Amino acid sequence: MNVGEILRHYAAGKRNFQHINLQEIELTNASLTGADLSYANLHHANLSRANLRSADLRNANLSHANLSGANLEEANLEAANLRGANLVGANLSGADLQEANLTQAMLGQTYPWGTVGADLSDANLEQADLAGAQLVGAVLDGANLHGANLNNANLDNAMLTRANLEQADLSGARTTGARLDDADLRGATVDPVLWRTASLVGARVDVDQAVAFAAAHGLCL
Amino acid sequence: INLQEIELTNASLTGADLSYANLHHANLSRANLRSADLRNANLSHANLSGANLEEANLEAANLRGANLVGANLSGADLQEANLTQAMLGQTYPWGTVGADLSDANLEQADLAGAQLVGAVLDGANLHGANLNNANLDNAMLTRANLEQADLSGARTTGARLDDADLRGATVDPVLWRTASLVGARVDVDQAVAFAAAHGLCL
Repeated sequence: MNVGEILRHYAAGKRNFQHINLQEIELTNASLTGADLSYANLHHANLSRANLRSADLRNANLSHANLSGANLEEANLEAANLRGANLVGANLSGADLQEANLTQAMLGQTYPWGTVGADLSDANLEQADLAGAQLVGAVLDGANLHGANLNNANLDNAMLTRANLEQADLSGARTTGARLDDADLRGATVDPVLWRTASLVGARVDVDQAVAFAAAHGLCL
Repeated sequence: INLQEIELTNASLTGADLSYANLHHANLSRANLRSADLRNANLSHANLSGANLEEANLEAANLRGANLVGANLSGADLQEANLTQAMLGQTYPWGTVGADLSDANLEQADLAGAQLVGAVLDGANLHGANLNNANLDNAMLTRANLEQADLSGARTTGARLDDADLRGATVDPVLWRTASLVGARVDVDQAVAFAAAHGLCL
């Protein structure tokens, strides 16, 4: 299936594209809201600025894809493979991404003139794998990363305020200038550097973690 | 013996056994009292500014309101002394001048309301000492034993407590945000308060 047809079928009103092969398709600025594209194959597909609001996308292959600036509001993406995808500036506000793969992925990018972060406000990221992902300046305000894997995640200038990070793995995570005000870090595994860098005014922490915060400032015990 | 109000400026009185004396308001400015037995002596409101007092046994002495600004007390036995309202330090327009209290034994001593601005208590023993509402602005309190001490209401802006030992002491949250504490030894309950002092919820 190619471009001139998948648009023709969307122009007719088809919403059932599940398991349909769509590798490397050119869909820049294409509007495809609501469409069931679950289990489909979008390996390396170009979806820059593609309006994909509330599209079913569970288990879909999206690795090494271009989704920068793409509207992904309320899209269901649980277990979808997004390894190495480009989401710099994309809006995934409130998307379901539980048990989804986001390793090596590009969510943020610092340019000389400023930082552009993808909007993940109140999004769901339970058991998600963002290991080695770059979330520079990414807006995760109010998101949920319960038990999520953030091993070696780049969180410079990220707004993780009001975030649920319980049972998360923030080891090797770069957290300079990261806002974690009123976050839930209970049970998470963070390096000592996080206690000295991320703003934690209001962060819910464990008794074990509070001491680690103190020991991270050179207090002997 | 009584020797109250006497004027011994720049006087050399080293090693003198002046125990149980009555030096109420005695001007002992710059008076060399090195290694002087002064235990249980009444020195309240006396002028001891600039006076050398190295290793002077001053235990149980009453120094309430005395002026020890710039005085040398390097290693004086002041355990269980009374030093309330004392002038141990002063911030002048050109700078702060504080008394040397290096390695001084202040065990169970009472410094309630004493002004220790810029005072050097490097490595001093202050076990169980009372520092209620004590002015510790820019005081050097490094390696100082502060076990079981009470620092409630104390002003600690710019105080250095690096390598100190605060285990057991009762301090206000403001201390955790104002004093340097690199290498300090604290409790589990204290280390949690240090985190609560910076805004973490439990």
